[PDB]
Amino acid sequence: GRMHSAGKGISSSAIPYSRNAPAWFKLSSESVIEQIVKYARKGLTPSQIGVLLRDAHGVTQARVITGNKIMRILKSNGLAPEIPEDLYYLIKKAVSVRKHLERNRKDKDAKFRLILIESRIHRLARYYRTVAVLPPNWKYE
Amino acid sequence: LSLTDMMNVIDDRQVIENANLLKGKSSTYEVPLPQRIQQRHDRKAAYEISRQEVSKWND
Amino acid sequence: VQDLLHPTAASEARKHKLKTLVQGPRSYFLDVKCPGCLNITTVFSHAQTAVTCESCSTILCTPTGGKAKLSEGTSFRRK
Amino acid sequence: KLEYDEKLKERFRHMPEIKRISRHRHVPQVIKKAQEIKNIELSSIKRREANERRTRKDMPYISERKKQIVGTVHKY
Amino acid sequence: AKDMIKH
Amino acid sequence: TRSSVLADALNAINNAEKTGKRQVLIRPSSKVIIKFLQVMQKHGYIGEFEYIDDHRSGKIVVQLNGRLNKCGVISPRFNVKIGDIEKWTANLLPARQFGYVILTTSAGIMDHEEARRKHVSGKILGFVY
Amino acid sequence: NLRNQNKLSELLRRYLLGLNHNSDSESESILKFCHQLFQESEEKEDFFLVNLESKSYTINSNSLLLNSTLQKFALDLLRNVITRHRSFLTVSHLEGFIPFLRDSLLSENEGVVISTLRILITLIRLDFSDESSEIFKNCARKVLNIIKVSPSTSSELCQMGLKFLSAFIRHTDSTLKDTALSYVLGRVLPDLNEPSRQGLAFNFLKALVSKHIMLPELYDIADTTREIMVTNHSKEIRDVSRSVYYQFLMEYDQSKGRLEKQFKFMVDNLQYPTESGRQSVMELINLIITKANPALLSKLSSSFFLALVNVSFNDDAPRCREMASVLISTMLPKLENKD
Amino acid sequence: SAPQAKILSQAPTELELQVAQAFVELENSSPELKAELRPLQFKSIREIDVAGGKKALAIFVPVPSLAGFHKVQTKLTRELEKKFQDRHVIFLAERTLTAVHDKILEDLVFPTEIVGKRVRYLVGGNKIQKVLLDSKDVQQIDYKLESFQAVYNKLTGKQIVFEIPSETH
Amino acid sequence: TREEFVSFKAHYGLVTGLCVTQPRFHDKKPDLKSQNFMLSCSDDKTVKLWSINVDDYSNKNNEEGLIRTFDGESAFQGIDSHRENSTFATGGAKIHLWDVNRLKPVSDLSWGADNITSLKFNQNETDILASTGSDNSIVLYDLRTNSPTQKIVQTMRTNAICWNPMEAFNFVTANEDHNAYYYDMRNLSRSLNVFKDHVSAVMDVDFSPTGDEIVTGSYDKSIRIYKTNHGHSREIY
Ligand SMILES: [Mg+2]
Ligand SMILES: [Zn+2]
Repeated sequence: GRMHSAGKGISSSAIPYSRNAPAWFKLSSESVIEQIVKYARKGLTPSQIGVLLRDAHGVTQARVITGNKIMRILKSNGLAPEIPEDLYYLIKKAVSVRKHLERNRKDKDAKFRLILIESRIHRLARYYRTVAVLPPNWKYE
Repeated sequence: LSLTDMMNVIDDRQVIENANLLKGKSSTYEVPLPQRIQQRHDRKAAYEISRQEVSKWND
Repeated sequence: VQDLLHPTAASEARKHKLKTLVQGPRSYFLDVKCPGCLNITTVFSHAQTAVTCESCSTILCTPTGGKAKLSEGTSFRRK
Repeated sequence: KLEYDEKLKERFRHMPEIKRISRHRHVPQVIKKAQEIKNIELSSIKRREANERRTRKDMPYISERKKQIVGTVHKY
Repeated sequence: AKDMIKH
Repeated sequence: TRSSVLADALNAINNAEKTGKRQVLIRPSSKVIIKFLQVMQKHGYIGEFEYIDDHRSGKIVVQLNGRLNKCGVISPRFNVKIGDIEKWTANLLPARQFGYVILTTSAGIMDHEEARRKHVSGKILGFVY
Repeated sequence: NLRNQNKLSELLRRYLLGLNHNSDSESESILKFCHQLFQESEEKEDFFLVNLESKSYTINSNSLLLNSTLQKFALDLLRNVITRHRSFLTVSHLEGFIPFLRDSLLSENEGVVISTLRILITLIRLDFSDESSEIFKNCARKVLNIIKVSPSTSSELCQMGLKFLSAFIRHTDSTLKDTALSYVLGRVLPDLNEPSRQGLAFNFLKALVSKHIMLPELYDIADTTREIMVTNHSKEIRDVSRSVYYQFLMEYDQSKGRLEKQFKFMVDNLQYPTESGRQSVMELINLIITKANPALLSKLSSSFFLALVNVSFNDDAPRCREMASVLISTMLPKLENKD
Repeated sequence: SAPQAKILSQAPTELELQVAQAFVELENSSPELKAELRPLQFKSIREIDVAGGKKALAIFVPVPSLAGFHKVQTKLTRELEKKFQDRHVIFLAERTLTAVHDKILEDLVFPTEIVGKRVRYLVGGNKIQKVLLDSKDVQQIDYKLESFQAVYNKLTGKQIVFEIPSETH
Repeated sequence: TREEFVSFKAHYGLVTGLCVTQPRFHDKKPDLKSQNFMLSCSDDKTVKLWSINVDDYSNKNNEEGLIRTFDGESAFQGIDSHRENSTFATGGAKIHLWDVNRLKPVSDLSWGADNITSLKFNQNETDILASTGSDNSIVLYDLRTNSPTQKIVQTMRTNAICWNPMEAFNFVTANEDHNAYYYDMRNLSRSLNVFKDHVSAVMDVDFSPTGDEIVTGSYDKSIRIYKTNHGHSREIY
């Protein structure tokens, strides 16, 4: 099922059936909001924000506890990324792979992986352009 | 304040015997249970009855 | 054999998380009492971070491949 | 004679040769192969059941008769 | 009782 | 190339029927799949089937009684006029009166005979016999 | 199909209501119309011929259904006319319909039979000739033949069966054998646990107590209805249950030990938790106070007082406190000087 | 506090007045629970009959306050049950139809939760709709299943069957 | 003679149940000597009572065909008749107790909303009735009592039930987990015996009238005969 690979793995998260907050959860919805903005101000991404809240504060899901996703909560308070997170990391990996290539000019394998990452960016970059999340003039490098 | 407290305040023992009914075990009927619980008991009581009848065939 | 519609509770326990009739998480949440201060903090079973006491800045759990290994001396309950 | 034979057969039902012939039937191919697979499954489960028991402290014994019952309304 | 009501 | 959910469900039912399995699990579900299965149930090609809700597409469990010879989806969902129905059936089914052609029409999803009764037509969805 | 029949049973029911406000119901021609409706209700050849149909016709007979529906219409129409217009309720007019009533009473459908029971109760008062009086006696037997087979008395046909049985004993001089009455109370008492469908059964119980019929099973029935008086939520059941129990307690013989228990029950039900349950109890308190012997009040006087003040003194429902004072208010003047 | 303060409705019914009197009484008795019992207010009351013959008190409430009710719902509901016995108290918010109907079902099953939902299609064409509940408070809900079904039929006009898996009933 | 007395196109849909009875009309006594009657139920939501002419006796020398039809709200799936009297029970979305002389169901029995797939009256204690549900359950009823009595939930659905002719309180169940289970009514916690030879679903079961054997029909294209005191078939047809 993997793209650019022969793997067929199925590891993933299984969201619980019920869609309300847990009974044991006894923290105000507002206090979660200020925790979210504090972390995003510090420089954490929404994915990393979710991990910290779930691990140490009992926030099973931001949507479930607060009624809105981490993305929407941050945008409501003036915090939203310049580019989508998944595209941000894919560009960051592409730069690192490129940076390795100048120093090592005989690494034909790294040349191959750069195709897969760059081609992945185009497909993702195409999608956001259609939805108007990313401005149409946006080109990769 | 229960009824017995009020009735005892007379402290006469000839007034007391006049109210012959007020002395004795409580006879207020208990509130009816939910129908499912009552029906569940009924089926159990039937099962005892049904078991007794067929057990005649045991010999 | 097995009734796909009314599977045994024991059987569903053995199945994979995604392969049950209604997939649901097997993880859970704990009350871990800090040794230093005796305060209580919520810790995810499969936590991916070294959860630290906010008051003590003391390590409670350590991330591993699966379940988080609680640091020695931190007593705990299932919540 | 026929009444004589049937008491004769039940008396010696336990001998090897008589068991071989008496229980021999020609079942269709699909049923025969299904039984062979069903046999291999039962042995594997029992072996795993036996191996499992060497190391688990509390493993109750469930009779074959009581396995199929999930529960009864009126308990006794 | 089934019989009595017949009568 | 992935296959439509309806085609996947119908293929799963066919395989479970041929292999001798007495009940099949279908995922994902759909309203159209439910209408199709209700038609097949009404004409007796299957027994009881239940829908399970997952907060997702949902799942279906269909009991099978061994009577289903074959069911399938026909594409492209070409329009068929009412008077035309007859020939299509004769061409797409084993014999004249054996099996039903299912049509999605202005009045819903229905077998060809009941569509004739209502004098309503539309695109064709699939066949069951 | 059954769904369609229920629709038709609705549409027909509307027509009958329309006839009620129609003028022709006032004329005697309607009677003849119903009378009409009653009596309207009651090889080598094939070796040559080419056969092109592989489908076979499926056997079904709705002709019986048609007859029952029309017959059901007749009885429903007839009962409406005679009740609304008294003048038609006469033996001379309705003599012709008696041979139909005997036929319908045997009908397999119970919807038609229930209507047959409805009409017969209307005509129970009406005098009839020798041949036309036997039907009331036969119907009395037939309803037993329903309570004969019927598993549970809480059925529409059984419930109406008790209705005709009640009017049978109330009005017709002939009365059934005590054993038959004894059994029927037997069948009613179990189903009495769920009084919501036993309203007609209650009225039949009321009929017996009016005539003062002595049976062992009435005493047990009195025990059960008393519980229903205080426990059942429904107001209507609590009313009728109170009346029959109230009539039972005053009239039949009871041992003095039993009497104290009955009034002992009544007072502790005053402390019943629910407001409605105790409210019905004051209704029985009020009936004893308003209508009872001075001695019975005097034996029971000081007791009723201290129980009423308790409810007035402390009770969650404000209304019950007020009533208990009212019961005390009307109870005090009637007391003797000693009490 | 007067009962009319609790009753958001301008014209309070006698039942609304009585229950609001009970609310203010629990406020006065409460030493600190009053703090949350005071802000909480309801829109309406509806008394609806059950198959068993009892009645159910559907207290219609605003959603943002319905949150606060759920915070305190268990204690308050027990007190209301004690003061109004023979009646089942339930807190419902007044509110696409599928979403709301699901939300009314959620509020009905509160404090218990729906483990799942299942719809069975018989041969003749009938449909049996079914909700599987958790066993958190199995006994108390077991006494109230008919009440839940009657309430849901009364409000949503749909037939629904409640079961508690993990138990035979 | 291996020939058909009659053939009736009874139902528009599938015949989901059939039983042979001797009805007892209250006002008429049918000629059981010259006629035999059978009840049919189908998913067209009807139950039809038929009369068949037979030649067992030559004491005479008709009215051959449909006699009475019962309309029902829901589709029927199983029908069986009380032996002592004329009452019979039908299993659809609800298990109903009909009396032959009433066009609507006389009494309604059901543990809950779950539908009933089959049923079978007892042969000696005629007042006891057993049924099976799509919820993998076996419910026991008592007509003397007119309410359901006992229920057990099994790991898989049971397709057919039969009572032992010689032991009134014993019955066997055709189960869908490749097994037939022999139960004792009074104590249903434990099964008396288990039969394991089948390799697919067991769809029907019946006792010999001698009570010492059972036969089980299966989806695996075979018929097996078991001894009641042994847990394995002695034959495969
Ligand atoms: Mg990956
Ligand atoms: Zn600490």
